[PDB]
Amino acid sequence: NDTLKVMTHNVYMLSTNLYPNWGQTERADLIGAADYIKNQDVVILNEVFDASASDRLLGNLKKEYPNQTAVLGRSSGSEWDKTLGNYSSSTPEDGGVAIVSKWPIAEKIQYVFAKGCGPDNLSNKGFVYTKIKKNDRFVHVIGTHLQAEDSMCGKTSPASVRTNQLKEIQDFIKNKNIPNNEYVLIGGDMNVNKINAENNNDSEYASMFKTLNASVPSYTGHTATWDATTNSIAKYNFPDSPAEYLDYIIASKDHANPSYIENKVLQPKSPQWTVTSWFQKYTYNDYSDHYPVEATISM
Ligand SMILES: [Mg+2]
Repeated sequence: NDTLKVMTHNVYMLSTNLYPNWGQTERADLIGAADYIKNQDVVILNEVFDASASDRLLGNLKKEYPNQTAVLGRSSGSEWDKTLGNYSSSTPEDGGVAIVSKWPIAEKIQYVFAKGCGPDNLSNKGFVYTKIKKNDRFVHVIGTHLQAEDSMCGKTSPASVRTNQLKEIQDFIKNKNIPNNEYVLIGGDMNVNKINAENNNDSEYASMFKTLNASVPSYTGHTATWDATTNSIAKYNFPDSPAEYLDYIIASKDHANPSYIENKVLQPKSPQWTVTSWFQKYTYNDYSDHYPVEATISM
């Protein structure tokens, strides 16, 4: 059909040794059985940090998406064709990024970013590069999750670390020498806020595209990807935060140009699940604190 369906979802699967009461094991089952995550070609996952919950989620997704990477930064073995950048076996947490596909994966590279900030500096953040074979066409998908806005960053502003990380992605793409007739897609939680910024040419939002040499997609669906006013987990953690637009799937302008590319923010609600936290009982109807972004690429 000349249509690629790529989805990205930050799934809030924090390690159960630090954040034990967040329904990780249960949400792995709910997500695996959910409707919204069906019918895609490729799904990018962020925040699959918890060992068990993530194996279980990746295991539930095996039926529709049997071609899978390992989780970024969890190992450096032969599950990866190559491991690049500042990878370290001693930093406590992995990078939380995995890519799953219905189509065979010809090549799997992990890259760990050089610079980090605050708690992210204990992480192994980066990107996962995949080259995917979809009917005699090769498409390239980079899945990432950039430095978060953190108070504990210090004199290092988080925006400046993100600019660095984006340059790392772009240099990897430039020196990968990918034919300009193939599609190069970059997806994930970029931690760069579209809201109130889509009309300033010097915003961090406008710079992201310039730094990646990437085109601006068309936007449909909900107006925020992280939204304390509609989402039960984000309301619990940050009841008075304004809504943020942080998650993206975008195409490199130096390679194949789509006839169109759409980013649609979905708002699916899960079955009720409940947790006990600080002696009180809480019930949620969300899969995660982020909403998923479904991208449609017309090739
Ligand atoms: Mg988060």
